[PDB]
Amino acid sequence: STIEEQAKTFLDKFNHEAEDLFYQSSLASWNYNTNITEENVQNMNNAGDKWSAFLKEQSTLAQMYPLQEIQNLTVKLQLQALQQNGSSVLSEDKSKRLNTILNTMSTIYSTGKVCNPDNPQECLLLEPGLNEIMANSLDYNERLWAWESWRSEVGKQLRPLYEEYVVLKNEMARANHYEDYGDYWRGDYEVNGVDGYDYSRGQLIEDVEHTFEEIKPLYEHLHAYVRAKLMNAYPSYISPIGCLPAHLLGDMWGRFWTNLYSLTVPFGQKPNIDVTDAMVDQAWDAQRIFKEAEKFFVSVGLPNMTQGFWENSMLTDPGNVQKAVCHPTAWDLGKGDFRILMCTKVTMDDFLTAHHEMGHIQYDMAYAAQPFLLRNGANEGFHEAVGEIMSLSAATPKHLKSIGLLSPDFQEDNETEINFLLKQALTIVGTLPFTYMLEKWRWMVFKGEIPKDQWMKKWWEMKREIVGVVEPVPHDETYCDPASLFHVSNDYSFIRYYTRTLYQFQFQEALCQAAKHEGPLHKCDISNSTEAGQKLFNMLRLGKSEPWTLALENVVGAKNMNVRPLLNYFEPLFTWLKDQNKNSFVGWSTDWSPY
Amino acid sequence: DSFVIRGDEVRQIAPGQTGKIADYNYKLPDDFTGCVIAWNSNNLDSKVGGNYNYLYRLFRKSNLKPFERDISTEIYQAGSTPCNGVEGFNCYFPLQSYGFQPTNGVGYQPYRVVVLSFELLHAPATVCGPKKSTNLVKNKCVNFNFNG
Ligand SMILES: *[C@@H]1O[C@H](CO)[C@@H](O[C@@H]2O[C@H](CO)[C@@H](O)[C@H](O)[C@H]2NC(C)=O)[C@H](O)[C@H]1NC(C)=O
Ligand SMILES: *[C@@H]1O[C@H](CO)[C@@H](O[C@@H]2O[C@H](CO)[C@@H](O)[C@H](O)[C@H]2NC(C)=O)[C@H](O)[C@H]1NC(C)=O
Ligand SMILES: *[C@@H]1O[C@H](CO)[C@@H](O)[C@H](O)[C@H]1NC(C)=O
Ligand SMILES: *[C@@H]1O[C@H](CO)[C@@H](O)[C@H](O)[C@H]1NC(C)=O
Ligand SMILES: *[C@@H]1O[C@H](CO)[C@@H](O)[C@H](O)[C@H]1NC(C)=O
Ligand SMILES: *[C@@H]1O[C@H](CO)[C@@H](O)[C@H](O)[C@H]1NC(C)=O
Repeated sequence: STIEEQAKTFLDKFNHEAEDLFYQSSLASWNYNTNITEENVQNMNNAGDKWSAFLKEQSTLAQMYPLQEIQNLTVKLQLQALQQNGSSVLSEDKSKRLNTILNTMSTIYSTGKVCNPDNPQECLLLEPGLNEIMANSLDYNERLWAWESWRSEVGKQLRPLYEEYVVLKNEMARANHYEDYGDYWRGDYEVNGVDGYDYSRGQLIEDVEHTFEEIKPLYEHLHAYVRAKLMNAYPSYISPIGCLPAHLLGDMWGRFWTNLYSLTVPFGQKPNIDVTDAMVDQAWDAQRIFKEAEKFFVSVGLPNMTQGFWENSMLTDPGNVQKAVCHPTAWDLGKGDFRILMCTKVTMDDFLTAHHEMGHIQYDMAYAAQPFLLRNGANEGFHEAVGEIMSLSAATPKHLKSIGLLSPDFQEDNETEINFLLKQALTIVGTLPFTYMLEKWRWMVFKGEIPKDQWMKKWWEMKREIVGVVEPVPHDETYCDPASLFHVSNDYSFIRYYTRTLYQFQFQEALCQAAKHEGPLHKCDISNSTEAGQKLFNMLRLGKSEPWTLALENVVGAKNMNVRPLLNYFEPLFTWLKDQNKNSFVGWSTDWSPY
Repeated sequence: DSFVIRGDEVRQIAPGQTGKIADYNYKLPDDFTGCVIAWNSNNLDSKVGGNYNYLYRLFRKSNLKPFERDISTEIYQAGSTPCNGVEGFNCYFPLQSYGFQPTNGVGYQPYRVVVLSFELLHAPATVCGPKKSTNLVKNKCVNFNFNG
């Protein structure tokens, strides 16, 4: 008779119908990805349209239920997650215009070509040409030309599209009782109705700024070291006082500094830990890789894999007759079925990727004990963190020598340790200031603190002040440089990467402290630690039913994210960088420019 | 009592258990004397495209009594608004169909479960156990037992 009973009945009906509907949709998507043809695409499109129509109908039906009269936290969270009427509050014409803008931006970013000025008969594409030039090429002029072409041929075409997209998103957010679109994105981190575990929206920004201010010295030392190393390859291109150029960061946008490992290697006389030869001489295969991963996961304390996972997944390339996408993705069918789509080859990188995918599948099976609206992680960065902690624990030399890949007589030299720490730094922390700057710029452009005639101006100001990157040539208001990224041109959040970067180190420190292991954090192994496995499963079981702060306090002991694990993980690397930067000038100055 | 149930709810058919099936579909008494038998039937009750031939009562106004059937198809009135034999707001159908696909893992596969209920009354015992028989022996002092 009460509203709560009707809400529970509606939630049961939804968990009955939408479960099977999403299961059929995921089966269609799996048949399309594992078999590209003209019928699977139509089946997947029909399934997606039916699923979207069903979600719209269920949301319009649930909107007639008040949220203030519900006293159950689970029912309230499910109703809040179900009543998300984002793309339906605006007018039909405005919605069609926003969809057209999204589609044309996606087509411009994907189908974006640029031709050489001296060879008009052959043009260069993004993936084969631009990434190759920004990664494996060392010529200053070639990289500068490629960066300028990528920022001009695509950036200028997206200026009015982005100017209309930001306004449409702000209007949609104001229609959904939000302040701005950045506020709508931060609302995913908002949790209410629990005493002591509440988390506002500005508190997220405050915590991110505090963590960035605490991690600033390590990034400054790393940037100084990278600049000192790059001054050798570029004698008259980079100054020892100014910031690094934008097209000399090993990436099209300067996000990841992994490609700069060949130039910033601490000790080039000792090669990195590579077990590829030891893996190919022992007659390994993808099946053996997944078996060893399952053995590791069951030694940690997690259950085995389902029989369907072994009798239905495609762990190897089918061949040339059947076409499939070779992108590692974790598939959650919903009805107790879990598969992995990955063209797994014999490689240590593929080994870590398989461990990451198996950790994703383990998290899926862990939260599968909850309703459909709750079958998800506590936040948009928990899944990636749980995968990355396993990928890091599997890449330790102790685990490699215990499996059988690394020889037991191999000694642990500190030079290889410093090289591995520098690689991990360049691949993890190198994108944290860029992520923070991009997220703050998007938040301030959605809230309205940045005038329309100062977008790129303030963007470059922040990229030179906050980050150690300076633009080579001046770009006026027509070169929309920020819109040249995939996550910004396809309506995807970016703070999730910073959150998962914090969460992975927090989880690593927690599981290493619970494993009764002493020494460095990067050389910590949790393979035969059942206590850490149980403590992690206690958090993976909560899923989305409990707030993320409670899950954190259950897994690490704190209700707020901290950057101290990240600093403790690179403490020997921090000491080495401080010892190697005695004569170098730590920091950067915003007055220098390559103009 | 033979019926098909989902794998993740097999243990609900037991004395002193609750849930959705043990309350709205089939309930056993607390003093039930018998054996519960179940086996996997994924090779027969599952077909490609979805086997929607089996249904279950999801909504009901009250719990069922031990050994009681309910074949009613009345629309479950979940609210104060009277349902005029049609579905809608606070008007849901009580019977819902199962989704049986051959790619489902353990828990969602169909499990055929039968219930053998033993009843003892004042009537003479008609069903007993198979009485074993031994070989004969002659010219030896041996105890015997034929009928009584
Ligand atoms: C919200 O409703 C759920 C039911 O959907 C409650 O979960 C029940 O909790 C009790 C006590 O822990 C269990 O005995 C039941 O089996 C649970 N029902 C399930 C799992 O379906 C939950 O407790 C309610 N929330 C609050 C705060 O009372
Ligand atoms: C975790 O426990 C397993 C099982 O006890 C260990 O595997 C054994 O390691 C010893 C030491 O080299 C070998 O002699 C045994 O043959 C291994 N067992 C098997 C079945 O192969 C393992 O070393 C422990 N540590 C880790 C990190 O896995
Ligand atoms: C992939 O799809 C084609 C077209 O329907 C079909 O002929 C082929 O058998 C499929 N391959 C597999 C492995 O199912
Ligand atoms: C969207 O949902 C909110 C509550 O979640 C509601 O107030 C609003 O009216 C809905 N929009 C429309 C167009 O009905
Ligand atoms: C996983 O499988 C191994 C051997 O196949 C077995 O020893 C272990 O008990 C299993 N773990 C389970 C079922 O949780
Ligand atoms: C590595 O260890 C050796 C021997 O202990 C020492 O001489 C060397 O200075 C160490 N290097 C670093 C970077 O700590």
